[PDB]
Amino acid sequence: AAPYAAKLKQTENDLKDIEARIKEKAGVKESDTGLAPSHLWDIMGDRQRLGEEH
Amino acid sequence: NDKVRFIKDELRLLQEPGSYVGEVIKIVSDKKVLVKVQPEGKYIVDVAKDI
Amino acid sequence: RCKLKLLRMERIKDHLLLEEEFVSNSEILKPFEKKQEEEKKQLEEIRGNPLSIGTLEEIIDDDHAIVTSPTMPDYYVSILSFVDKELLEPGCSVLLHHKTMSIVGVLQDDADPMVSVMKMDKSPTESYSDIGGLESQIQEIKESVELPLTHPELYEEMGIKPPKGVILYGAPGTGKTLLAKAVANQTSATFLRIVGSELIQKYLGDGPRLCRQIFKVAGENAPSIVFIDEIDAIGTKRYDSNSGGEREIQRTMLELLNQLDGFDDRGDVKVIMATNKIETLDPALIRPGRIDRKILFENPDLSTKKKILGIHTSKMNLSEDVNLETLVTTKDDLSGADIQAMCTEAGLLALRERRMQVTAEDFKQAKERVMKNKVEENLEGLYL
Ligand SMILES: Nc1ncnc2c1ncn2[C@@H]1O[C@H](COP(=O)(O)OP(=O)(O)OP(=O)(O)O)[C@@H](O)[C@H]1O
Repeated sequence: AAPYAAKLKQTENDLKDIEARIKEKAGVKESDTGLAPSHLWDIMGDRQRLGEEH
Repeated sequence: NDKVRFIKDELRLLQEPGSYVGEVIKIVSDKKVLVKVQPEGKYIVDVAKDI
Repeated sequence: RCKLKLLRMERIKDHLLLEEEFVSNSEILKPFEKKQEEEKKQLEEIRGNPLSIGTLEEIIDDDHAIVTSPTMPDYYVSILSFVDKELLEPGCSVLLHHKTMSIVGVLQDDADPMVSVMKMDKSPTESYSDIGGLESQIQEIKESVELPLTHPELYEEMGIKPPKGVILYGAPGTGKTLLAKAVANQTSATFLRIVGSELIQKYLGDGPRLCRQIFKVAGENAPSIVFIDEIDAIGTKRYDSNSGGEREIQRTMLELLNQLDGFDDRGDVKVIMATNKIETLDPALIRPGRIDRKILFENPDLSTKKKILGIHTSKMNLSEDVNLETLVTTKDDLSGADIQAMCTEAGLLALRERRMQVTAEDFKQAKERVMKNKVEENLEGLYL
C-alpha cells in the first residue's frame, strides 16, 4: 500500500508536534480577574484587609 | 557512633505538623495545583522546587 | 503526489510553529521588567497560599458577600483586591484568603458529569452524502439550520425573524441520525447531542433539572445546535411506575416547552429532533414556530436507491463483475440502512473467505440475508 502507507506514518509523526505545542503554550500562560481598574482596588482593599470585619 | 546518632536524629525526624494525602483534581497554569484533600475540601496551593 | 502535496506544506509549518514557541516562551517576559513585572508581585502577596475554595451563595452591594464553604462554616467575606463584581453572581467558586477571608479573584469553575454527556468531544469525520439520495428534503435542513448562521444577509433583505427548529420524522434507517451529525460538521458551532433515554430517569425532580439545563448551557455558549436524538423514547421507556410513570413524563415535557422556547430569551439553541412517534408529543411542541419547516421522509424510490448504493460501494473493492443495478431491482421501497447493511455484510463475506476482493456474488448473497430479516419475523408467507 506503499504510496499511502508512507503518508500515514508521516501523519502520526505530525501529531506529536500538536501535543507538544499544547504543553509549551500552557507553560507560559497567565490569568486574571478583572485587569486594569482593579489594580487600583488593591491599593485600597489592602488597608481594609488588615482590619477584622471579615 | 552510627547507631547512637541514628537514634538521636530519628527523634527529630518523627516530630511532624501532620503531612497529609491529597489527590490532584487538576492543575492551573499560574503554577499552582488544585488539590482535593481526601477527607477535606479543595485548596489551590503552590508547589515545591522538586516538582 | 496528491496526498504529498498537502502534507508537504502543512507539516513543515507545524514543525516551525512548535520550534517558534520554544524560543518565544522566554521572549514574553522581555517587553516589561517593571511595567507589568512589578504588577505581578503586588497581586501575589495579596493572594498568598492556599487559596481556599468557597461557593458564593449571593452577593451584597456594599463590597461583601456570603460564602458557604464545603468545609461547613459560612463566612461574611469582603470583596476586596483584584476582583470585578461583574464576574461575580450566583454559582461561582472563589479564592479566599487564608487569614481573613477576602475574595481575591474568581478562577475556579467545575464541570458536571451531565454536561460531560451533553458536550461532545468530536467533530464528525463523516460529512454529508454518506446516506445521500433524497437530496431535496435536505435543503429543508440547510436553509433553516446551516444557513442563517452562514448568512444574516438573506434574511435581512426580507427582514423579520429568521428560522427556528425542525422535527425530522419518517421510517427508521432513512438517514435521520446521520442528517443531524452532517450539518454539525459544516456549521462548526457547539454541537450538543442528548439521547431521550437519559431524559427519562428513575428518579423525580432531577428529571426537570436536566431538561432545564440543556438549553441554559446552550444559550450560554451560543451559537448552539441541540440534537435531541429520539423524542419517541419518552413514552415507550420507563422503569418503575412509582418514581417513573405518567407524572415524570408529563413534567419533563412541561419543562421543555419553557426552554424553547418560553419566556427565557436564551441563546441560540437551533433544535433538531428525530422522531417517529410524533403523536406522543404535545400540541404546544409540534406547534408552528418551534418547528418552522418540518421534514417528512419516506422510503426512497428505485432510482433514488441507485444514488444510495453507489456512495456505499466506492469505499469497497470493485470489479467489472459487480453490477449495482440488479441489487436495486430486488429491493422495493426499503430503507437506506438496509442498503448500508448489505454493503457492510458483503465485506463480512470477504472477511469470512479471507480474500481481499469484493464481487457481484458477495453483494447478492448478503442481499438474501438482509431480506431474511424482513420477512422472518413474518410467518404468514403470503399475505393472509
Ligand atoms: N443516503 C445515505 N448514504 C449513506 N449512508 C446512509 C444513507 N442513509 C443512511 N445511511 C447510513 O445508515 C446508518 C444509519 O443511518 P442514520 O442514523 O444516519 O439515520 P435514521 O433514519 O435516524 O436511522 P436509525 O436511527 O434507525 O439508524 C448510518 O451509518 C448512515 O450513514
